[PDB]
Amino acid sequence: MKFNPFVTSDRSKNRKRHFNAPSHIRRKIMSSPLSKELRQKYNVRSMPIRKDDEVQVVRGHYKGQQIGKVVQVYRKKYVIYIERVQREKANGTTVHVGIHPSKVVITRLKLDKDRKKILERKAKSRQVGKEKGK
Amino acid sequence: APSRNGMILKPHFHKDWQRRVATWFNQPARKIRRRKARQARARRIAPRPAAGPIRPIVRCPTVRYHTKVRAGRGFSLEELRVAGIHKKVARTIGISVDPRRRNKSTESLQANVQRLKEYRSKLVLFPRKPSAPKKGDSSAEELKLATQLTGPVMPIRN
Amino acid sequence: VSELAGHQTSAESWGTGRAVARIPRVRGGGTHRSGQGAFGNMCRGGRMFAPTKTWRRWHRRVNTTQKRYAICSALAASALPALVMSKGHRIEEVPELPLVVEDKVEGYKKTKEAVLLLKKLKAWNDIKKVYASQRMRAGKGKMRNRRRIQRRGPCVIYNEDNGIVKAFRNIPGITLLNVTKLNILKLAPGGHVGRFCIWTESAFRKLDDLYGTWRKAASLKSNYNLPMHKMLNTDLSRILKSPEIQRALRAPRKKIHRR
RNA sequence: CGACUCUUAGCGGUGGAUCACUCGGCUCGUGCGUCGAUGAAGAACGCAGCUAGCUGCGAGAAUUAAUGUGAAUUGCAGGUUGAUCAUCGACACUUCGAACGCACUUGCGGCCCCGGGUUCCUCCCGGGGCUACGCCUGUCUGAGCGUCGCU
RNA sequence: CCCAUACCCGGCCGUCGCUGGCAGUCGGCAGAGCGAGAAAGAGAGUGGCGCGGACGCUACGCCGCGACGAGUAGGAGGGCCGCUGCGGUGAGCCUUGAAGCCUAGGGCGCGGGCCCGGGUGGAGCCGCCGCAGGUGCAGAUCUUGGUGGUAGUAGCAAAUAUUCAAACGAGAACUUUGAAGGCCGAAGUGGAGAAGGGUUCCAUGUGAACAGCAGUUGAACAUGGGUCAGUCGGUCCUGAGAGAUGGGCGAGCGCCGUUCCGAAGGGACGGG
RNA sequence: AGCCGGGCGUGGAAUGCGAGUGCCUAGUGGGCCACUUUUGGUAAGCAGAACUGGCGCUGCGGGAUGAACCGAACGCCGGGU
RNA sequence: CUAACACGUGCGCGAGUCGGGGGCUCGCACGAAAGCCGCCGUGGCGCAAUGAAGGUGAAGGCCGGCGUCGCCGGCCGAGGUGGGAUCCCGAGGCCUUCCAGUCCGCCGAGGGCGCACCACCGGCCCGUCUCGCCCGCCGCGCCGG
RNA sequence: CGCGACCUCAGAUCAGACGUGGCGACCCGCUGAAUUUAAGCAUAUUAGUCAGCGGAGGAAAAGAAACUAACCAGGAUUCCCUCAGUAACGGCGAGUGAACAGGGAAGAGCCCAGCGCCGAAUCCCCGCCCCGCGGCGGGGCGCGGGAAAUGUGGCGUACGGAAGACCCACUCCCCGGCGCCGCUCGUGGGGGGCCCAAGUCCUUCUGAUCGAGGCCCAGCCCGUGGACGGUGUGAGGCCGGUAGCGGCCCCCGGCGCGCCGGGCCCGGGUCUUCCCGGAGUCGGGUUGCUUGGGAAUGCAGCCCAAAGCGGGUGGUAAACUCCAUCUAAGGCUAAAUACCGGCACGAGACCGAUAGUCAACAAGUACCGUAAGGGAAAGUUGAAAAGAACUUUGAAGAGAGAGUUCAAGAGGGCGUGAAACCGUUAAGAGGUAAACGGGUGGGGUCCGCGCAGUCCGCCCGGAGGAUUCAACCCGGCGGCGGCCGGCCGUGCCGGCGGUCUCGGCGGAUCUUUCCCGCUCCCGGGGGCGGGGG
Ligand SMILES: [Mg+2]
Ligand SMILES: [Mg+2]
Ligand SMILES: [Mg+2]
Ligand SMILES: [Mg+2]
Ligand SMILES: [Mg+2]
Ligand SMILES: [Mg+2]
Ligand SMILES: [Mg+2]
Ligand SMILES: [Mg+2]
Ligand SMILES: [Mg+2]
Ligand SMILES: [Mg+2]
Ligand SMILES: [Mg+2]
Ligand SMILES: [Mg+2]
Ligand SMILES: [Mg+2]
Ligand SMILES: [Mg+2]
Ligand SMILES: [Mg+2]
Ligand SMILES: [Mg+2]
Ligand SMILES: [Mg+2]
Ligand SMILES: [Mg+2]
Ligand SMILES: [Mg+2]
Ligand SMILES: [Mg+2]
Ligand SMILES: [Mg+2]
Ligand SMILES: [Mg+2]
Ligand SMILES: [Mg+2]
Ligand SMILES: [Mg+2]
Ligand SMILES: [Mg+2]
Ligand SMILES: [Mg+2]
Ligand SMILES: [Mg+2]
Ligand SMILES: [Mg+2]
Ligand SMILES: [Mg+2]
Ligand SMILES: [Mg+2]
Ligand SMILES: [Mg+2]
Ligand SMILES: [Mg+2]
Ligand SMILES: [Mg+2]
Ligand SMILES: [Mg+2]
Ligand SMILES: [Mg+2]
Ligand SMILES: [Mg+2]
Ligand SMILES: [Mg+2]
Ligand SMILES: [Mg+2]
Ligand SMILES: [Mg+2]
Ligand SMILES: [Mg+2]
Ligand SMILES: [Mg+2]
Ligand SMILES: [Mg+2]
Ligand SMILES: [Mg+2]
Ligand SMILES: [Mg+2]
Ligand SMILES: [Mg+2]
Ligand SMILES: [Mg+2]
Ligand SMILES: [Mg+2]
Ligand SMILES: [Mg+2]
Ligand SMILES: [Mg+2]
Ligand SMILES: [Mg+2]
Ligand SMILES: [Mg+2]
Ligand SMILES: [Mg+2]
Ligand SMILES: [Mg+2]
Ligand SMILES: [Mg+2]
Ligand SMILES: [Mg+2]
Ligand SMILES: [Mg+2]
Ligand SMILES: [Mg+2]
Repeated sequence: MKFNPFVTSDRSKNRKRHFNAPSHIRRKIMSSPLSKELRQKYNVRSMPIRKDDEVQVVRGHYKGQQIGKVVQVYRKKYVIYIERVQREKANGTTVHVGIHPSKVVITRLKLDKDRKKILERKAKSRQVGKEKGK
Repeated sequence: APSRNGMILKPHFHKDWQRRVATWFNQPARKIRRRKARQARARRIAPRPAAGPIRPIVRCPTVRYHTKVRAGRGFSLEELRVAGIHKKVARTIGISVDPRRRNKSTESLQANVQRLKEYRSKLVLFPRKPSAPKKGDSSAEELKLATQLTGPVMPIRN
Repeated sequence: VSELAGHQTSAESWGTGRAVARIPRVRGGGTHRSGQGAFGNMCRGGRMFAPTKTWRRWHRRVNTTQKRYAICSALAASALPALVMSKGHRIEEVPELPLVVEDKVEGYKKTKEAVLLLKKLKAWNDIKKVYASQRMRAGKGKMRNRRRIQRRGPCVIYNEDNGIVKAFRNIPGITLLNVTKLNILKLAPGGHVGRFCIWTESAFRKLDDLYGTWRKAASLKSNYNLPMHKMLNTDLSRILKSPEIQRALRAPRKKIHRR
C-alpha cells in the first residue's frame, strides 16, 4: 500500500497525468518486456521500445511466432507499428494496425551506446538491490 | 410568538453572523504543527530544559484563590539580589526575571530564595569554551550525564 | 455547495402582467439565458433549497466510560465460537479461538514467515475467503477513489512493534492493533460484535492490567473497573429447569378450547 | 366491404429521457507566501510550408542559447559531433499602458554623437543616445532697502 | 309483495380487549391430566417379550376466545414499500451477458411495489444487519427541453405592365440577348458625396443552406484580386468650450480655478 | 374545636358502567341549516339570539333532480328480513 | 442546517458527572481517526435558599439533677392522621380400609409492618410585621444574640 | 558704491538615489447607510455592517503599565477555554452586552531626548593604492570637499544612574576575507535527474482477455512491494509505478574546525558626593459621535489652560482626610494568531452534463446594449478508421447491390435510445363526444413445453438377485454415572507468611528511637522541606 503522502492515488489525477505526459515520459511509459534469453543475458526485465527493435506479438488478433521489426513509434497515440502486422482497407492499400507496447516482447535490441549504458545501469541497480536484500 | 409555556429566549443572531463563523476543522492540524514546532525547539536547545526558564512561587491575587500557588512570570530583583544573582546573568543562565514584581511579605521572598538556591545547586553549567573550563563552571565528569528534562523545572506543588 | 452558487446572476421578476409565472428572470440581452428564471430551487440553474453548510455537526463525542464498555464487550464477545462464526470467519479448524502465540512472532520480518504462521495456525481459510470476496464496488463510489471492496479478515494484537507490522502488512484483510491502543472501529467491524482475533503472549498478559479484574482495578488507567453484570446466571434453561422454582408453580393448562 | 375515426400490438420515424462512463467542479487540509520606472497588471497588433479558433511566443516572434534526457514530431509534405521533450541560471523581449519630449492625429519638436549629400559648409536622408512630475543629499549659478564686517 | 352498506346467521382481513395460554419436548432413568359449579395436595412418610411414540418454540415466536371497523383539518404506529451513498456481511451475481429500456407472456401482495419469461443492450450490480441524506410530484399563469390540434388554414393584395423569339441548361413566368409595349419624367426609380457600414467593390466557380415561389441568378457560399497624391483632405489656427502648473480647498481618490495670493523670458541685432 | 381509645357491616333507592391521575401537544378561533322559543323588519333563500340535532368532516335506500328532509351511518363477501 | 429552550424516551456513571480546550503518544494508507492524562477537573451543571442590600442561612422527642427546675448530665433520635400495590402472622381448612400419629405444601377470618404517591395537621430556613423579656463581652455601645 | 561672510529663497537634461501603478483572501486608518426587527413608528435595532477613500506585509496590528486589584496580592502583547448571555445599557420595550481573576498556546526584552563628562572624540561624499566584489564592503594614503556647536559620537533611562576611594575578578568577544573536516529531526537539511521483485506458465471461453480451472510435499512466484493508472472486458506477478534508515550523479544551504586581517580593552561588592525626565500637553467647560460604561468609557472641534512630596487611576457628582498602585504627553521588538487572492500539493460517507463553478467542450467565448453592464447552448462511433473500394439509376441530394466489424440492430451531432407526437401493417369496433366502476359473455396473442392423469409409507401374494440379519470376539470413538488427581471462585479461615527489603498500590493514621538539608540562636537550643520506620 502506498504510504508516501506526496504521491497521489487519485484516479482522475493519474489518468490526467497519463494522458498529458510529455514525450520524454511517453518514452518511459511505453516500455515492453524482454524475451527470456535477453532477460537472462542482461539481468534486466523491461526496456523502453525503440524504432527498429523486433517483436513477438503476445496478445490480440495478431499473436503468433513471427519476429517483426518495428517501423515507427507513434507516441501521440501510445502505439507502435510492426512491419508485419497490418490490414488492407477498402481501396486495397495496406495500413499498419496499432499495437500497444505492453502487449509486446523484444526479440533482440538495437545496441546503441546509450542503450547499453541504460542496460548496464539497470543491471547494476538491480544487482545492488538484490545484494542488499541478501 | 410564545407557545403555551416555556422560557423567554434572546438569541443573539440578529446580525450577519453567517459571514463571521469560525469552524475548527484545522484543530488536529494545528495540534500537529504546534507539536512539531515544540520538538524542533527542544532539539534546537540541546541540553537546556525544554519547558524553559525556571519561574517563581506566587499567590493568586483574589479572595477566591489566595489559598492556591501559581507559577509566576519571573523572579524579582530583591529576590535575585538577596540570593546573590546578577539581574543580567540570571536570564542567560536560565532564570526568568521581571522587575515589576514587589515583595510585600517575607515568607514568599524566602521561599523563592530557597528555590533559586536549589536551582543553582541542581543545574549543570557547560564550559564557555569546550577545551578550557573556567572557575565558575562544572567539572567534566558530570557533563556526560546532562540530559533534557520534560515538563516545568521543579514543578509547583500545593 | 458554494456559498454563491446560483446567485451569480442579476435578475428581477417581471411582476404582474406579461402572462408569465412571476419569478425572477435574467434581465436583457440577446441570449438564450435571458428572461429564463434565475433564483429559486425550481429553476434550471440557480440556487438549491437550503444550501448545505460546512458548519454542520459532523463529529460526535461519546463518554469515555461508554467507549471502554464497548471495547470490553467486543473483547468478551471475540472469545465465543458461536459469535465469531456468525460473523462469518472460518475458524472451524482453529485449535482455540482465544488464540495466543508466543512473542517470537513479534519479531517476524518477512511476509513469508507470517503466511507460514497463519497456515500453521489454520487461519489461512479466512484469508482465502477474503481473496474470494475481493470484488468491485457497486455505484458511484467507484469514481471517488473507493474502487475496490473486500471482506474484513482477522485481527492481530501485539505489544511491541519489531517488524510484526511490516510482516503482516501486505496480507489482505489482516488488521494489526497495539494492545494498549485498541479501537472499537476495528475491533467490531460494522458495529457487529465478534471479530476473529489472534493475540500474542505479552498482549494477553497485559490485558488484565489494562482493564483490571473484578476485584482489582485497572493499573494502567486512572480509575477504571469492569462493568457490573446485570444478571449473573444467564442460563434461562436452568433457571426454569431447577427444582426450587418448579416446585412453586401451578399446573400448566395446555388443552385448547375452540369456539 | 371502401374511406374516416378509436383502441391494442409489431415495425419504422420524431425526440433525446434513463443507465453506464468523467483529463470537470465543490469542500476541507498542508507547505510556501514572490509584482512594478532595470518599466508591473491590463490592452493592441503581429509571428507557423500548408493556420481560422484555442494555446505559445515578440521582428531572434508555435521560439535562441545552456543543462538533463536520449531517437523522434506527425494531419500532409521537406530534411548520436545529439531528433524530440523537460528543466530553465545566458540572451532577447513590437505599440499603448503608473507611461516619461509635447499631444493622442501617430501629428510636431529640441539637444548631442555617427553613416549617406557634403568631402563640415551649411541644408536634406538614415541610425543611435537623451529631453515627465515630485522629492532627498551634495555641486554650480544666482536673488534680497534680510542681518552684518572692511572701504 | 319489492329492497339499503340497517338488523339476524355464516366465512375472511384487520384493530382492540382478555395487561388470556404455551419453557411440560417433565419418555424402559418415562407414564402423557390440571374444563372442572363450589378458596385450597392424582401430598410424603410412622404406629394399632418387542427398545417404541407426528408438528412445535424466528418467546420481537406460536396459539385461543369475545367485541368492534365512517372520516376533512390534525396526531400517532407499522411498512420483507421505494431512491442515493457509507460500515459490515452474502467463499453473492455477471461477457455462457450487469445496468437501463420494451412486452397481447406466468404470478405475488389490500397497497406502496415486486418476482420470473421473451426481446434489445454491452459492463457493471444486488440481497440481509446497521449508518447518512440534496430521498418519492399532477398541479405552483412552476423552470428547462421536446411535441401536438389549430392547419396544408390565416396569409405570400400600398406605389398602372407586361409580351414574343432564341441561347445556355437535367431543369426557365423570374437568367442573358434581340424585338415590342410601359413607368420614373431633371424637387427622378438619373449622376456624385458627408455620417454610418467595412470588403458589401471586381473576376471566376457552385447551386447544400439563405434571398418567406423559383432561379442557370445574388449584397448568399467558395477561390482569388483591388484603394498609388508637394498641389484632394487630415496634419496648422482659433471659436463656443475643454484642461495642467502656481495658488486654494479637501479625511481622501481628488476637486475649484485659467490669470486669478506666481522669481512665469532659456530668446536676440549688436559689442567685448 | 382538635385529639386519642373502644363498639357497631342487612355497604341502607332503581338502572348501568372499571376508575383516578400527570406531562407534552397539533389544528381551530369566517360557519350554515332544521322543529320548537324568540328580537328588528311589510317581507326575504334578510339581519340577530336560546335548546337540541345535523351539514361542514358523510358515503348508503327514498324524496325524479338536490350540502341540511325521511330511514339509516359504512371493513370484503353469501343467505334471510 | 446551526444555536437556544422545554418535555418524553434509550445508554453510562451516580452526590457526583463531563475533557469539549490543551498535552503525551516513533505525526500522517485507513489515521484530520483511536488511546492515555487524574496533582491537566481550571471550569460548567448539580449538591441551599432567601433578601433590593448590608446579610442571614434549613428538626428535635423522653428520664436523673431545685414542676412554684435556674440549670448539668443519662439518653432516644429526623414528625403525626387518613388512604395505600406488595410482604408478615394467622382462627380456622385442604380426603378415601379404618385407627394413632407426623412431615411438607397449598387455603384462609382477623391482625400486623406499611413503598411510591395524594390529601391534611405540625416543625425548620430567609424577608417583613406585632408583643415582650432575657442573655454575652477584649473594646458594656445608636453593640451582638 | 564696491568687496566678503551668514540667513532666507530660487534655477537647472547638474552627480547619485527614492515615490507613483497593480493584486487585494487575511491586516491598519477614515467615512459610513437603508432594507429589516420593534407585529405601526421617530429613540433604539440592522450597525460602526454594506457600499465609498486611503496604506502595507508575509503576516499585519498590539506590546514591555500614567495596568489589574484591595488579596497572605498579581505583573508586556497576542490567541483558546471559562468568567457569561453575567455586571451593565435599553420608548428599561424590542433588543444589546463587556471586563478582572482562573487554566492553557507562546514567551524576550529593550532604546532615546533630558540631566552631565569626554580637545566633535561623530557622519556623508570625491581622488589614488591593495582584497574579493551577481545583496558595492574592508584597510591605507590625500594642507580633498561638506555636514555638524541652532549639538554628532561614547557612558547613560526610572529595574535607578554617574564620579572618587578601597577590596575582589581581570580578559575572548565580534566583524571583513580564505581554506578544511565531518554532521544535518522523525529517515541526514533542501532541490533536481537516472534506476532497483514476482506467470503473459498449462488447458478452456472471447471479437479481444485482465475471465474460469490447474500449477504436489515449497499447498505456482514475489511480498518492508496485494495503493493507483494504462493495456482490445474484470491484472500483486504485461508496463509505469508502489515498499524500502534502497542505490548512483549534480547543485545550494545550515552547523563545527583552522588561517589572515580588523575592532575591543571592557567586570563585581562596600563607602562618600552629585543627578534624575517628554506642554497649547494634562486637566476643566461645552458640543458632536461612539461604548455595557450608567451626574459623561473612548475620540474629536472650540474656549480656558497647569504642577512638581507633582500628576494619573482606585466604575455615583462634591468638599475634607488618610491609604494603594503606576510615572502620561518620545521610539523599537520575534512566537503563539488571521488568510474565499497567488504558487505547488494531498484528500473526500460531496455532484455526476437541466447536477457540480456561469464555464468538463475554440467560456467570461458567441451574442445584446451607446455605455455602466448582461451572458449562454454545447461531453460519449468503434478495441482498432478498419470511416463503406467497386457496379448500377439519377443533374444532384439521395438509393439498390458489394464490403469492414462481434455488431452499421454502432455510418462521421454516429453508446443506450423512453414519453409526448406521427406513418404503416395486423385484429376488432363505430349514429347519444370520449373515457370510467361492477357483472358476465364473445373473439384473440401467448402459456400449461397439457391431452388417459398424482405420489407416499406399511403390509399380502408371485417371480428374482445379493457375500446378508441377529448373537459373539477384537479395536477405536462418544454419552452418562461413581474412585484418584487437577483447575477455578464476583467465597470464607489461618501462617512465623513473601526478591535484599523479607511482596506491591494507597491512606487528611502516627513516629523526643528516626535521619538528611535549609533558616533562626550564643559545637549548642527551636521551626520548616525531603528521606526513613
Ligand atoms: Mg518511495
Ligand atoms: Mg401555535
Ligand atoms: Mg447550480
Ligand atoms: Mg445505479
Ligand atoms: Mg403504431
Ligand atoms: Mg495567425
Ligand atoms: Mg535549444
Ligand atoms: Mg539538447
Ligand atoms: Mg487633432
Ligand atoms: Mg357476524
Ligand atoms: Mg377508520
Ligand atoms: Mg403497452
Ligand atoms: Mg464500452
Ligand atoms: Mg447526496
Ligand atoms: Mg410533471
Ligand atoms: Mg388559402
Ligand atoms: Mg443617386
Ligand atoms: Mg453610382
Ligand atoms: Mg457584385
Ligand atoms: Mg425560396
Ligand atoms: Mg504628378
Ligand atoms: Mg480642472
Ligand atoms: Mg340567519
Ligand atoms: Mg362528526
Ligand atoms: Mg350523514
Ligand atoms: Mg320532488
Ligand atoms: Mg344482502
Ligand atoms: Mg413547548
Ligand atoms: Mg410587519
Ligand atoms: Mg412601515
Ligand atoms: Mg434609528
Ligand atoms: Mg450604532
Ligand atoms: Mg467595504
Ligand atoms: Mg499603492
Ligand atoms: Mg509583497
Ligand atoms: Mg509590527
Ligand atoms: Mg517602562
Ligand atoms: Mg492581562
Ligand atoms: Mg451559567
Ligand atoms: Mg415600556
Ligand atoms: Mg452595538
Ligand atoms: Mg485573565
Ligand atoms: Mg506553558
Ligand atoms: Mg547627547
Ligand atoms: Mg487465473
Ligand atoms: Mg515491474
Ligand atoms: Mg450608541
Ligand atoms: Mg465612589
Ligand atoms: Mg515615559
Ligand atoms: Mg511607551
Ligand atoms: Mg510599533
Ligand atoms: Mg489523509
Ligand atoms: Mg444525460
Ligand atoms: Mg448521446
Ligand atoms: Mg450491439
Ligand atoms: Mg443511437
Ligand atoms: Mg382494419
